[PDB]
Amino acid sequence: GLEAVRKRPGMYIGSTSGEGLHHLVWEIVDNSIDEALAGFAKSIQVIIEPDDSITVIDDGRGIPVGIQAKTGRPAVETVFTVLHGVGSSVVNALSTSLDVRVYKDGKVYYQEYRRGAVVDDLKVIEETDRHGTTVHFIPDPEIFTETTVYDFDKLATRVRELAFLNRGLHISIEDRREGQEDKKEYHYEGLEH
Ligand SMILES: CCc1[nH]c2nc(Sc3cnc4c(c3)N(O)C=CC4)nc(N3CC[C@@H](N)C3)c2c1Cl
Repeated sequence: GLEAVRKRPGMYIGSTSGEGLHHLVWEIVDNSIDEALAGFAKSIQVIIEPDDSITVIDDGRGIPVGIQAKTGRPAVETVFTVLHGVGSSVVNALSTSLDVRVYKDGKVYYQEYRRGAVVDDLKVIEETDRHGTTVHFIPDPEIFTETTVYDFDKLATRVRELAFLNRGLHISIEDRREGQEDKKEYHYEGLEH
């Protein structure tokens, strides 16, 4: 399974250089874009955290949390743990840690993984009035041996392109790193223009 991804990351993300590091962001963001395409997500936030980890927040329906007959596991766990808009488990495998929060039906469902391995069963941790999915991951320096430092301009350039290609979407990029905090928000208008 995912152990193959950790041993041959070049086959899954193309490169283990800075290019692969940035590719991880797109693998998660693309899933949020798919949920905007489905018609449910209206806004996506991408955040470079102070430690060069990444948080992606959308306001779509939330990844399904029900048990699948086929697997006996919650659908959300399978998304992150089974190799397959199909790249989430690759990002998981190539991260020291990934945590997912699903905001759905008034509850927050939470699961975390370490180098792709499940920490604990999906659990309800809070109540909520919002809906959507939040994925946070810390890229693995064992994999990304050249650099684990994000390029805000590189991310922002593509976020702007994604806003344009998905006209109507609100999408932002935020840098929370020391001495360089910044945020750019993009939204191209539809027929309301
Ligand atoms: C924050 C990133 C994100 N947001 C996400 N939001 C959703 S929301 C969603 C998607 N598909 C369905 C549903 C929600 N629901 O509620 C019912 C049937 C299908 N799904 C997700 N999945 C499901 C399959 C894969 N594309 C990743 C994601 C992912 Cl990953």
